[PDB]
Amino acid sequence: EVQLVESGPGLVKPSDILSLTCAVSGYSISSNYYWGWIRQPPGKGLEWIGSIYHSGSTYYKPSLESRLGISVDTSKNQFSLKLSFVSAADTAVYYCARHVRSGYPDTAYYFDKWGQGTLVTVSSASTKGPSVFPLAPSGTAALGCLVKDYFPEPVTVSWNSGALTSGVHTFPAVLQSSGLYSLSSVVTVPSSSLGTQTYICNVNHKPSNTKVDKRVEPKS
Amino acid sequence: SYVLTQPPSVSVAPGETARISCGGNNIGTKVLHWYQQTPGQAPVLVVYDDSDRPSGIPERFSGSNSGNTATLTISRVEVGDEADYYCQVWDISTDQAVFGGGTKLTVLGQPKAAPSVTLFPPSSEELQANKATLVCLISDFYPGAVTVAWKADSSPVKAGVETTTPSKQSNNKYAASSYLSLTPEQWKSHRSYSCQVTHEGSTVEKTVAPTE
Amino acid sequence: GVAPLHLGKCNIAGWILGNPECETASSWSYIVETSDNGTCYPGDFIDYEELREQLSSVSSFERFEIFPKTSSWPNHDSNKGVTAACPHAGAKSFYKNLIWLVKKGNSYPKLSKSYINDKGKEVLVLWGIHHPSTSADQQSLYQNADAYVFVGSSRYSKKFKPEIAIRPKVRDQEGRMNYYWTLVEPGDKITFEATGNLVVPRYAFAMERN
Repeated sequence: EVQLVESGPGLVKPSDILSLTCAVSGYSISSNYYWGWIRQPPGKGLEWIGSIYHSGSTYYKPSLESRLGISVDTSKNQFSLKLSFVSAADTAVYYCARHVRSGYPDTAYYFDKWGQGTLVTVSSASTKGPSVFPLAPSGTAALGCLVKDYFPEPVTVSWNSGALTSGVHTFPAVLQSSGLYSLSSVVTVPSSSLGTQTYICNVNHKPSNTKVDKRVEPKS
Repeated sequence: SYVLTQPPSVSVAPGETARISCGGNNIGTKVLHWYQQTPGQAPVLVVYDDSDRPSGIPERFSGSNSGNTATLTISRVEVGDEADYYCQVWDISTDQAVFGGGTKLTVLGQPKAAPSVTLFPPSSEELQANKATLVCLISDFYPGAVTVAWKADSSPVKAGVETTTPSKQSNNKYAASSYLSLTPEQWKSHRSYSCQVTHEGSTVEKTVAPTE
Repeated sequence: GVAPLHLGKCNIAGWILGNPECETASSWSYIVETSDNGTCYPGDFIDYEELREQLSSVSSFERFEIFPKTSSWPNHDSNKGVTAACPHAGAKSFYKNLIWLVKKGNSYPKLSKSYINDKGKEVLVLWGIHHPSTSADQQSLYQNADAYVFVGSSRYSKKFKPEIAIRPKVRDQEGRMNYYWTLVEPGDKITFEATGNLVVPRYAFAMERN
């Protein structure tokens, strides 16, 4: 019922500032909770970063304290993270989470509600948006979209603007020797409904501002 | 900073009991919380305040902090329980939350499942741009390893191939993909191309050919 | 005329509150003391001095459970009241002779528990008042922001109220606990009333001064 959603750039150059916001819905921050951040580099463990109370009191990880700021905006029901002077060591999926006070006497907090997370890559490499090609069908037929040659991760795919979810399988990306990624998303549909219906693959790659929607029909 | 130590791995047969320990100096003096993370998802709180369960969490999950390693205990393990499990405390002397390094739970005994293979030829749009990619999608297989071989007609091509490692699909099976980059002339000059996926000694093959 | 009471590495406060580090007799002529393991949870011991003089020489001394832990507190959590400030063998603990009451579920209903002196001698009763660091701590522990505590007898009467503030960290604690004590006459009733912040007596001591 309480939901949290992270946003901000997915690509940051070294020495710049990583900025994120968490929008909370369904619950007012101005309430008896702390609100904070935990990150996870790809394939590694969770690392707690810091937290804030609506009054402004903060807790920061000691090793990061010199580079960290956290703020809260109760009027928009959100809070934000700023991590300064970043390097590749700061590449991670960043989660925001509600911090619950332990019922025990001594100060202790645990994290009961979490956002889905957002990836931030810290790199000197330029962004590249993907080229998107349809993967034509042919009872039933599997059809899809090829999302080719982008950087960095991630790319989201939806079908028919989210009207179509069942049977959708968006595959983990391949990282090519070029340093670029590619992925594919496939869905299986009644063959009979290509004459009368419409399947579109929506691809968004935020670091390059790449909104692309592609109709998958069958070749002539 | 305070250090929490977990074993990297625990394996268990279905229906048996898994125990995951979390060591720290005088850990009995701190309260412990535990998180579950399934491939592809945010962590989920399974135990807080050493031994309490959030609403909705199966009674199979319990925690302890007696003796001097704390423990997450999972009774009657189900395949759906495969995940990374993290312990966490709050260090009052330095005002920060600390996580352990995580433990991967594997459930043994799972039956072999052959891969489903879908192979797509290059799109017209891509051919129009003087490029060509064959796309081999491999899903729903267990255990998590395959090898992929490609053929041009009946000959073996190795140049231009990129294949992912397999990763867990949250239904606990695995997925992988393989891409073959060709010139449009190579695509058109052969009768067919095939993607052959070998899994546990068995090969699943799909073939595509230029349309005209 | 009696051997002294040796408190080893403890002082009187830690011994009598039951600091877990502090582990007997029914009589002694004086107390030998050292001043480190006293009140493991930081705060003030009210009229500590009179308690020392009062305990210096005694002829009868029995510890008894004035309020049984498993029977006295149906509407409250009598299990969570432990801390790292008061450790007992690598685990978080608390004074053996007190119970730190804490809300059950998400409500702290009014507490009203009484005891009548049916010992044939003066009974020494101790207790504490907990003072949380933030108003957020006050709610997580006690639910009620207008928490009050009353303790009464024929000779003792006092209402307590929590003072919420950030103290400097002592044994990693920003909150404080104050300790009180009174003597209950042989025919006397002592009543406790609380909407939070009350550290409850568990053991008390039947005695005779010399």
